[PDB]
Parts: sequence; C-alpha cells; structure tokens
Amino acid sequence: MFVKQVFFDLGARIHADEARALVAKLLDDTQPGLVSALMNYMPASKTSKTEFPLVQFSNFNQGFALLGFGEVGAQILSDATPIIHDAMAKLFASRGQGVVVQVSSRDVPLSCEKRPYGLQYTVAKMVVQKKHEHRERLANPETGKVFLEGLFLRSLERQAAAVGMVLPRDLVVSFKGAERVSSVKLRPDSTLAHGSLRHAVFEVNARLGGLWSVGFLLSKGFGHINTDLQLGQG
Amino acid sequence: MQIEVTVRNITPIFSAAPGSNYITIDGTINPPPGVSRFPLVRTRMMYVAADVGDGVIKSVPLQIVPGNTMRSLLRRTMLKHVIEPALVEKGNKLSIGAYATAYSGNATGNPDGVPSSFDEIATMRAHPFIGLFGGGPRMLEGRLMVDSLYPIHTNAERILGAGYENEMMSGPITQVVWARRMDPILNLGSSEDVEVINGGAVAANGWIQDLLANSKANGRGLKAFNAHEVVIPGLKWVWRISLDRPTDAQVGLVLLALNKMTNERIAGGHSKDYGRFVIDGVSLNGEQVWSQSGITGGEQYFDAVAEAIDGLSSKEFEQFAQSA
Amino acid sequence: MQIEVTVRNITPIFSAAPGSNYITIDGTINPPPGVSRFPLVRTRMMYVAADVGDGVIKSVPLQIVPGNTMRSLLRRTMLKHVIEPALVEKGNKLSIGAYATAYSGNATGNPDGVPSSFDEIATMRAHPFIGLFGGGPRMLEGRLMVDSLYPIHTNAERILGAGYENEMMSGPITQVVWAFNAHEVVIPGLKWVWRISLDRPTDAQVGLVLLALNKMTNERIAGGHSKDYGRFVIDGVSLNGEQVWSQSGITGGEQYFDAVAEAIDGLSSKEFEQFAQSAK
Repeated sequence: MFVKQVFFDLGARIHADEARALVAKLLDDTQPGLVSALMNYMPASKTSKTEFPLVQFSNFNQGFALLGFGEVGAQILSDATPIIHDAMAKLFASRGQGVVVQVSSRDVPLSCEKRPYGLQYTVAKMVVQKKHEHRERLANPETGKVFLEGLFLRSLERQAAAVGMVLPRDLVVSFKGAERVSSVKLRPDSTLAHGSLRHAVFEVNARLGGLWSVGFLLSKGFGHINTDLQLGQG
Repeated sequence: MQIEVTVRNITPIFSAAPGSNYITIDGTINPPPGVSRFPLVRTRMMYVAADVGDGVIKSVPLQIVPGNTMRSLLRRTMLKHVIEPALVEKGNKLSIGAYATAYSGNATGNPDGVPSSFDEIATMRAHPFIGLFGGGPRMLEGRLMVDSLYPIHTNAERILGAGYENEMMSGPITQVVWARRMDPILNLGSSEDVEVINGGAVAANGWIQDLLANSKANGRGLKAFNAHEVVIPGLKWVWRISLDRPTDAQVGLVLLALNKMTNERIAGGHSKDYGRFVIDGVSLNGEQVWSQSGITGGEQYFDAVAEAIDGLSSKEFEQFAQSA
Repeated sequence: MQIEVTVRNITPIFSAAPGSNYITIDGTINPPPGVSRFPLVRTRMMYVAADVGDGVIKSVPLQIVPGNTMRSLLRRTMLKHVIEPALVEKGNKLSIGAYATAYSGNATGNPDGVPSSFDEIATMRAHPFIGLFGGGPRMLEGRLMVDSLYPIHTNAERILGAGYENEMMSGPITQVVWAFNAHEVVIPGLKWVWRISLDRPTDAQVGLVLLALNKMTNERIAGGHSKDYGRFVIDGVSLNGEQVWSQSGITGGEQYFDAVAEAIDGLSSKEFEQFAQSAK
C-alpha cells in the first residue's frame, strides 16, 4: 500500500540507533504503551516481535526519520508524532538557549512490476552475517553468492507480505559486488559485532517503486534506501 | 462618439474567471478526479465566433478583461484623480450615499420604483460624471458604453472588422502561473530567529504540532499550492468606449481619465503587479490623438471639461443619490 | 513610485517550474518516446508576445523568476533585515501568528469573510511594512506591487522597449546543468529588469523598499542554497525614472530614508497584532 516517512530535525545530526535509544529513554517513565507501538515490542513483555517491523527508525541529515509501513504503521506514526516532538522540545529547551525542531511528512506508495531487463539497485550499510553458518557461507564466493541471492529475495517477499500486496514470484535477482565490509555493534562498548556490507549492488529484472528494506536489523535503520530516488538516476 | 484605446500590456493580465477550475502538474485543465487536481482560477474568457477554417465559423475561446471591470476602472480613475481633487479644491463634501453612488451607481441595493423627473434627467445627463455613469435610486441611463478588452487576435478577426488587420497573434495567449504558500514557522530554522516571537521556541514548536496533527488528519492551516491562468504580457489589446450623444465635457472627462490610464491596473492580482500597461494609441471617431505625453488633440473636449470641473458642486452627486 | 532595478546574476538562477518533464541529451529536450528518460526540472519560463519573424508578433518562450517569489524575497529581505533588527529591541515581541502573517500572507488559512473597519485599513496601509504587504485575515490591500524578473531580452523587448535600446540579449538563454536527473537552468551572466511599484505611498513605505533594495544583494533569488544558485549584484536602481544607484548603494532619495528611519524608530508590535488577529 503506502509507507509514511516523518522527519525530525534537532539542529544536529543524530544516528538512527542512538536516536532509537534516546526515544526509548525519553518516554520510558510515562506513556509506555506508545513506546511498545513505536518499537514493536510484545503487548505483554519488553522483547520485540519476531515478525517484520512495521515501524523502523531511519537516518536524517539533521536528525532522525521514522518509517511506518502499512495502515497500522502509518497510524502508529500518526498517534506517535506530536508526543515524540514534545519530548525532544522539552529535552532541548531544558539545556542551552533552546532549539526549534522542524519536521516533514510524506506518504509514498509502494509498487512493483516485472520487466524483461535487469535493473541496477544499490544499497548501503546492510547487515548480512548473524550466525557462524553465515560466516561459513561468506568465506567462499560461490556459496556466499546464493546466500545473498536468497536473502535479498526473501527480504523482498517478507516486506511484501507484511505490507499486504502481491509480488510476482518469478523474479531473478543477482549480486555484483560490495564496496566495503564493516562491523555493526548492537550496543556500544560490547565485544559482540556482526558483519555487514557497504555499497552493495544488486540487479533485479523487476522495478521497485517505493521504500524497500532488505536484510537484518531493519528497525535499527540498516539496509533500506528509497528505490524511487535511484530510479533512472545516477 | 466612438473611442478606440489600443494598449500593450506590460505585466501579465489576470482577471479571474469565476468557476472552481482545476489543473494538473503539466496542463490538463479540469482533469478527471483522482489525478490530484490543484485549484485553478482562470483568467476571464469570452467565447467568440471566429473564422476557424475556410467557410466555417466556430465559437472559440479568447481571454479578455470584462467591459464591466474596466467601466468601473475608467470610473475609478475619473473619480480619484479628477473628481475628488475638484471636490477638495472647492471644499465640497459628498455624503456616504453620494460617494457610494458615484463609485458604484447605487447608494443601496434597492433602486427606487419612481422614475426621475425630466429636469433631473436633463441636468444629470448634461453633467459629465453622472452622464457617463448613470444609475442611482431612480436608475439613470448613462451615456457611456464600455466594451471589453479584446486582444488583437485571430479569434477576434470577426470583431475587428475595421482597422487592426495587422499585429495579429496566431497561437494561444495564456500561461499558467503557479504560486505556492509556504509556512514560515516550518522554514525558520533557528532559535535566534525565534527570540522575537513571544513565548520562545516552545510556542513555534507547538504550532508545528498543530500542523502535524492536521497532517495526520476542517480548519485550513497553511502551505497551499495554487495555479492561476494568466494572459501573457506584451500583447496588444483594443478597448472600445462608445458615447451616446455626449456633451463635450463628458468626452473631455473621458480623455482626462484616459491620459493617466497607465498608472492603474487593467486586472486583478494586485500584489503580483498584474495589469500594468502602456497605451499604444487612442482614436476619437477613428482619429489618432495619442502621444507619449498623453493625448495630443481634442482641445475643445479638454476646454469643456476644464470649464465643467469649475463650478462642479457636490449637490449634483447629492441630489442624484437621494432616493424618493 | 514605479521603482525599477536592474540586477545581473553571477551564478545560475533556478526558479523550478512545475512540470513532469524528462530529458535525454542536449539534442532533444522533451523526447516523444520512452528511450533513456532522465527527469527534467525546468525553471520558470514566461510566454511573451514578441517581434519574431521581422514584423509579426508571436508568443515567445522566456524564462523568469515569478513576481510572487520576489514579493516574498522583498518581504523577507526587509523583515529579516530591517523589521526584525529594529523590532527585536524595546521588547515588542511579535505573536507567532503575527510572525506567520508577516512572512506569509496570513497567520492561518480560511480567512474570515467579515471585512475590517476603515480605521484598521487606514492605519495598516499607513504602516511602512503592513500596508506594503497586505492581506491578513480581513484581507488588506497591499499598496506594494512586485513584478517578475525579466532578463533584458529581445523576446521581452516589447515589455521594456523605452529605456533599453542596447544591452539586448539574443540567442540561448538556458543551458541544462546535469548535477541522472538534469535541471535546465538560466545561464549566469544576465542583466535583468525588476519593477517595483507603489500606489499612494507614504514615504516610509518606499523608504522600506529602498532599505530592502540596499540589503537585497545578501539573499539569493530563485536559488538552491545547496547548489548556491541565484547569486547576483545590483547596478541601476532608477527611482521615478531617475538613476539613484551607485556601488556603495543608493546615495539619494534622502527624505524617504529619513522618513523610514523615523518610522523604524516608531515601529510597534501593537499594529502587527491588529494586523494579524482573526476577528472572526
């Protein structure tokens, strides 16, 4: 259907994961349920849902963005936006002279159709390795290629099924190469790190016309770029 | 008495045609719904029969400025720079009704049922301002016939039978001009900008939340996007001012209003500077009198309006306006 | 006072015209088929009646900055240059609605259909800035009139025919700067004509226009601030048909400046509040 993007500008850049931690810590004392809705927690406990995350935090050049997928996620952003804005307003008016926090909002529809020609789609900061078996596939290029193929495909089908629209199941993808390899830390000052690719290039015969998130740790703000912006653009 | 005021428009011309029209991002005026129509107020259009192909006359569009619009315009310049200076130099005081009837033809919305006595008709008809624009409670006939602004265009070849055969424009004469509204509190950026707002940054922030609550969800906020169709500038227009057995004072008044015609605007869209124009030529019964320094010629009309400005009292405007 | 200023751009000017335009290469600007489309954002183009064909008058495509853009540019230059720094001291802090009425037209949408009393209109149109930029909720007429920016062009020579026999431009007026999507832009290095007009002005209003004109070279006209487009300088400000500009600035019309300076000293918040409250 459609995905909503809401952009918040604090006057300074804040990373998506530490923005997620800050949003968790700011409204924790009061309004806990909205936090459960924002963070895709369980209704009863603190742990997160194993399904696709309807609400995922994202980069913004002056702060952080929120992405809500489907009618439910868009409604979550709709009920969450002013209380969240009011929290950063009181936090940034408590210290210093104060700053003014500016927003934007946009409702981008998602779409796809199959074309009989390959199309070049790049992604940046997408996590790929989570277990020791994923490390063992990544050592050899032949067995790592098909793993990345299946990962990119199953991410497309997962967020399709989650958004509630049908994808044609005859798509053939291909992976050309990635510019860099780097680690991703779940929490700072932790020894545990997870492998990730930088500026990976994929090639899909179909076209994609919305926000499409691929790979792991999607709610942390990794491996989504707008496919409308790359389209016919270099 | 026939006058033909041929002008060129310096700024573009927007005289808003009524009708909630709609526009897409690229053309398609009044599209089918669901293409995200934007509101569009087109310029005033007159349908006109024209020689489209050989032997066939069709009702085609041609964008005009209304004759009622510029009747009120000629009356307005007449009154602001000739009549009101006369009534200040002799100290004559108009009433509310006299003022409103001199500018609008009526003091109230109810015209009186009785007709005016013939001495009042003769005196008012003889008077230049009253004769040019009648009206009032007893519904006076005026001597002035103000025709609409046609451009010198192919759609008006049937209109311009005599004269204006050259200087003919073939293509369309309209351009869509897009104006957006922007919200300044979205665009302020800095708190050193908000130190002049009372309440500080938190008040501006709270207004951002009001507009966010409107963005999720009928009080109109800000930041609209609009288009308006405009007539393109630099094109020659023709004005027709006919007169009905005029006194020399009434023609002299028309020429007195006409000389300064340029200061004013033949349009709407005041702030966009729409309506600026320069008169290329003025012909009295076909004779050219227009120069760069106003009208050169018609000295008996100017002398008659000179002697008619003197001795012009408020009581003419008072008596005509007064309802029975 | 029919104020007129020539401004010459030193960077490209990009007043992005709405349109779903696409380009391929410099050979074809709008391709009929869908081979190698690249999205094109046109800047402002104004159709003009001009003498092309040596005697006949035809609509000629021309590129401008809109007068509503420059109206808000004049608004922000005086408000952010004269009204804000004179207004910040002595208290007199504006309401946030009076803010939104100062920089946009109104504070909100849906302006109230009740008109304002005459004393309101008389003192608002006598204010140097409020009467210049009319509107508000009860929809004041603004005495200040802002033109569009015409480049001094042989396609626009019927608009500006009197004062400009030479420095006429002919040939190409654009070039498509690419960065994929390519944006068609006006070439840097143009003389332009801006006509500011005023009907029944108090001297402080045209003094505000002159104060705003003096600091006009700071702000960018029709320009992406990311791209640093729309940089320009001013030479040739003619006031009432007479040349009142130099390199240091205006250097003339001292009565308008004296009146505006006294008016700036007398600036008050209360007339801003009475311009901006929706008397619904």
